[PDB]
Amino acid sequence: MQYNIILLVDGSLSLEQANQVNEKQQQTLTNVEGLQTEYLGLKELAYPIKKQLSAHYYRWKFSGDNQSTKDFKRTANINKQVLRELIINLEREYGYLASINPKKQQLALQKRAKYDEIIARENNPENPDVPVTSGLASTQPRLSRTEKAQKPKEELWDVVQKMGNFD
Amino acid sequence: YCRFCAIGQLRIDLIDDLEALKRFLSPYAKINPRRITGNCQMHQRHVAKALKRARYLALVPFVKD
Amino acid sequence: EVKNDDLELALKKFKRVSLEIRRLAQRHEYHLRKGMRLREKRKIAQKKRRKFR
Amino acid sequence: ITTTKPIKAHFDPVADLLTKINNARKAKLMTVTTIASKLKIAILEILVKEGYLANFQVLENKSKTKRIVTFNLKYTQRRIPSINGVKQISKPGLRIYRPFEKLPLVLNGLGIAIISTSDGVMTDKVARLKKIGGEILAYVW
Amino acid sequence: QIDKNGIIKSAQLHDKDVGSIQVQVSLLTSQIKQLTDHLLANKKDFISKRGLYAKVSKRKRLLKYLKHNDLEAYRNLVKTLNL
Amino acid sequence: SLAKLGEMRTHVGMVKRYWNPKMGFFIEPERKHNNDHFVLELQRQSLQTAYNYVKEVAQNNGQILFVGTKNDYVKKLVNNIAKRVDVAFITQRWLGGTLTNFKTLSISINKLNKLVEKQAENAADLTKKENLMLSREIERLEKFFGGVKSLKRLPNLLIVDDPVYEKNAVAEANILRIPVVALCNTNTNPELVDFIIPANNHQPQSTCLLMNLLADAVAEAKAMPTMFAYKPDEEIQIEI
RNA sequence: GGCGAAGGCGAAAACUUAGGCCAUUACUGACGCUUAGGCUUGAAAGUGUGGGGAGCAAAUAGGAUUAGAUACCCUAGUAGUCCACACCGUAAACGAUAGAUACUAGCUGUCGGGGCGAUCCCCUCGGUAGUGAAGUUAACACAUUAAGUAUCUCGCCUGG
Repeated sequence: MQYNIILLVDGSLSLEQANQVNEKQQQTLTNVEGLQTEYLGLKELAYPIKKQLSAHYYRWKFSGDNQSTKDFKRTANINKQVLRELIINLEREYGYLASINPKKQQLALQKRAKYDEIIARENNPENPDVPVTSGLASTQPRLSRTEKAQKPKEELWDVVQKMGNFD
Repeated sequence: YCRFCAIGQLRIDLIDDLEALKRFLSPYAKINPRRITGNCQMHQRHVAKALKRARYLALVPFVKD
Repeated sequence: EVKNDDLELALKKFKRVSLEIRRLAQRHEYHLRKGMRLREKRKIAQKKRRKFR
Repeated sequence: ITTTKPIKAHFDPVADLLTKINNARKAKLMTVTTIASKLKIAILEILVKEGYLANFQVLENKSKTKRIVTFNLKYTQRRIPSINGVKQISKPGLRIYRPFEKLPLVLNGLGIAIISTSDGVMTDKVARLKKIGGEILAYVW
Repeated sequence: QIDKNGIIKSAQLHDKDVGSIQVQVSLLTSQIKQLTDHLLANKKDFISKRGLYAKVSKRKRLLKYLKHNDLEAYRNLVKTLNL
Repeated sequence: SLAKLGEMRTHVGMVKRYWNPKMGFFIEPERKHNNDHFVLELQRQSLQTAYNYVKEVAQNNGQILFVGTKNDYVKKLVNNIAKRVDVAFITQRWLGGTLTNFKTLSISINKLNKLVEKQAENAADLTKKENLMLSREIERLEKFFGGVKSLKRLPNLLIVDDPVYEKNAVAEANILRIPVVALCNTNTNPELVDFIIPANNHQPQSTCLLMNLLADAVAEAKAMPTMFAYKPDEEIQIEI
């Protein structure tokens, strides 16, 4: 199925040769292909592994047989041209949706209001707004109604009343 | 706290969101609990798994520098 | 910590950094029951919670 | 007029009705609803005619094939319930059968007993007049 | 999710069914075969074992009730295929 | 009229987000300000019926005591009632072992009388520390039980401005079966007393007109001023 | 805080699988409860086999208080350990509480979704600590997150 792969190439090396060897490593996927030729540019490893003070970052997004990415996890991680093969799919805690996209107006609103950049408004980033209307769209309702009204007798004033005039 | 809970996506993944990671991660390369990060509970596990991957990914060190 | 050159500021943070390192090393420098091994952290969190809500 | 969370099919209507009545007596509830049951309709009607029961109404949803029945457990306007307690003689696992010769009074004769004898439900006292026995379902007062 | 839309829509017991006895038991047996293959491939999976026992016994009591409940609405899947 | 809506503008209101549904027939749902608000017409009718009942029973001229200090303004109002229309009162309330048994309070009033009579002679002639001690005993009298000076019996009606603030005044009175009038605010049943009043006094603008209308509903019996029964007189003031 | 048949679940990643939760105005026509019998796993310690043993480690060897220090103190130190096959079957496996059905005030909050709605506040349903009235009780105290009320079955106890 859908597969995004974050690549960790070995040590410090040229960008293009690493791109080519990462393509060769993606070839280890039997049919998980349709890659878009792109990369994340240069990003160094924040800590030396034992002599690797830096590396290069590449992203490969494509789709294919889900069973046939385990062999990639073997080959990329074993062969000394990829160190980490990070895979994205549903087994990792998922939340994606192809129809929840119409919520990026909230994205613009939060980018505006993650920190209030105007002197007039300096509200905390964790304070309410309250245009509230309380939409539900999920109730599990049943429309029970009365059709036969027998024995007219109801209980509405069920609060006690006692102890009349006392001397 | 995370922008993801403020937009609506119900999941995150390591798309090099390191900036917000630095808000959740102390300069000591250790993951602060849910209190500091500010996620509710779901984006909390999302950023937890992302930080653990970054540890594996060498995006963030375990402790070694 | 990793850096310390301030006269009076960084030492107080270094104190809690050392406390955190001790708490993190007091679960794998010596083998024990995982019960108390996690109970120490849970009790520390609980004590830090109720003192300041 | 359902209370909330419409009642599903219990192991037996009388047990669910008993739970509803005990909860109404305990947690200050007045009108309670139960699953559709002809015997429930009959017992509610006879309790109404007995004077210990308030209004009872059959209820239908968007459709008419399914049904339920609600009723106000008779409360006076001074927070007192007309029904103070119930007991079941016949049980789903043991339907005790008591012929006409086995119809005594209700704990002094003050209470009311109910039998499912031949068709519908009859009070043990009036069942003794028609020399009718049967399986006694409940004692109430 | 092995099968969710295959057997309950391609097979109609009555005029129309979205969930019934025999469509459910057919899907249940399809998942039974899938899970048996899975546990043969990986022998240390016991949650599947308990789920399979629950599924097959629920199918058995489904058929038992449908014996009297309907005249004949069960003679399409009362058997097992694992030999 | 009585219990008029000119008296109910912010009378309703209570603690934020803490309430039990034992209050069933008088409290309305609240989630806007979390301060539990209440319906008003039912309060008007109930308070008018209560006024009729209290005037009918006060035509017999029964003893009544003022015990409520939910807020400072309640104390000020009960002081006003005591200085205008009173027959007996207590400063704060019964402290326990004093209501269901008035022996401890009959001896209290007798000892107050005898202490005044005895201290009329103490003129700083034996020990100045001791006369300060006697003045301090008087001070403790006003604090704990300075109100019990003219009540020679058990009152037929006992005002309770809050069931959670009048623990002794409710419990000991309920040990016996004297009529008791109480409020019910946020976390109790409205059926713990004879006549039902779901009114409240925690709100700054409530207890003023509440206490005035309660006082002028009985003050007419003793041929004493009555200025909040059907008059347009009303107050809009904060608690003080 | 959630997912959890129990036992539990956290360096990650993924194949697969399972359980869900919310909502479906829906279908077989209630097609399900417990469990004789049968099936399954089972924390952990340890065992034969083959391999490994990095590390500590009983038993303890030696040593320190000691009236004794055999328990508690320190070092040396192997069985043990560890990987898989086969055997493990118990735990203070508990919720000191086997379940399933149906029903029953609330609240501070919060979690998963349906969510209007920067996030929100705010809820709908299930869950997650407490709460206190009915109810419950030998008391502990529980209470709609019952030790509450009724329906059906397996396990047990009749003083030590």
